[PDB]
Amino acid sequence: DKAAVERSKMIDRNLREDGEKAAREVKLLLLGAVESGKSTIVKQMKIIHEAGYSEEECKQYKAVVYSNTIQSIIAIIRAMGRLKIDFGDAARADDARQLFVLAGAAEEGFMTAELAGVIKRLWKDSGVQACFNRSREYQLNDSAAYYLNDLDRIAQPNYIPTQQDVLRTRVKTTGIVETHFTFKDLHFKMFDVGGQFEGVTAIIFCVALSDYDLVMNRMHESMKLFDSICNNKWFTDTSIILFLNKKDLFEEKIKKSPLTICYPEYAGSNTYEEAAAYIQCQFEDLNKRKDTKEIYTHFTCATDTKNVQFVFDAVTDVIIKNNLKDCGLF
Ligand SMILES: Nc1nc2c(ncn2[C@@H]2O[C@H](COP(=O)(O)OP(=O)(O)O)[C@@H](O)[C@H]2O)c(=O)[nH]1
Repeated sequence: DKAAVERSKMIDRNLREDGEKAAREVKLLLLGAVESGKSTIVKQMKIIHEAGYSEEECKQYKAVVYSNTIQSIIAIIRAMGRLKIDFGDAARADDARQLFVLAGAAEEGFMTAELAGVIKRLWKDSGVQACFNRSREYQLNDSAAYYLNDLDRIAQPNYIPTQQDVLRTRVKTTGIVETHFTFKDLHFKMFDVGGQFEGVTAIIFCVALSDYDLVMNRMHESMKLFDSICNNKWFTDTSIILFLNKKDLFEEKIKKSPLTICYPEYAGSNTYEEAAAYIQCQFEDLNKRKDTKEIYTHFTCATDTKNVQFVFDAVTDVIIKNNLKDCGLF
């Protein structure tokens, strides 16, 4: 392989007594709007380049999974009111109340066969499904459907959250979060600064593809942010990687939502292929120094480990082929 040969022409470890034991380092900054997938990418590095999440670890996320599910159903139910949606069967109107009774009596996330029932019956309702399917009209968790459909398993008294349950969680992050992991004998120091560094090695910029029909426009606020980044002088010598994330939700959304909601001038077919290609182009086009700087775009499903591993392996080769010389030995 070419990246292997590239690595091989370095002579800097020879300048260190025990240089063959030295640590080559890669400072990687993770950027993107809130909920673009940054924290999930961080968890996937744990999962892929470390042990991941142990049973004991996953167990710590149970109330978060419960918290997420609860918030998800309450958001849909509360939406029905503002959107004026009727329950498919008006018996549900009594469970809706029960949801607020059970939720309104706890400080923390929980699950009971009782609550499980109320939520199952509500989720199964046509009117609720009608509200759910109109989610671009209100604030709703991305994993809402994921959890809601697996209620039975999640509800089980002796339920243990899977790694995926852990990756699907929405957790309030505050501050920079730094993760260290080794991949290909490269010691990465990964920094997630939150959607809210003059010489970083590479930058992975996350974009939630599914935010397109969310109705300044969401997609455009991310475009505005990516413009600032890839064009910033500090990042001139930094590998700019673009993760057009949530391709799974976008694949299912573009089916019934037109890209024109986001890009009014879009005239291509409303297909996953053309619509996604358009978005990439829209972003890579913000690059001023095209002659000089290249943007590395990858369509990702951050909650899909295989995809993230595949994509990260690719991302990593680009760093070796393009930035190793700027990478220090410690
Ligand atoms: N379906 C799907 N959900 C995703 C994807 N990436 C992240 N998520 C979910 O989006 C939510 C917010 O992502 P998170 O990593 O917390 O975003 P951050 O605010 O950028 O850190 C969580 O529920 C994640 O599990 C993706 O590609 N597909």
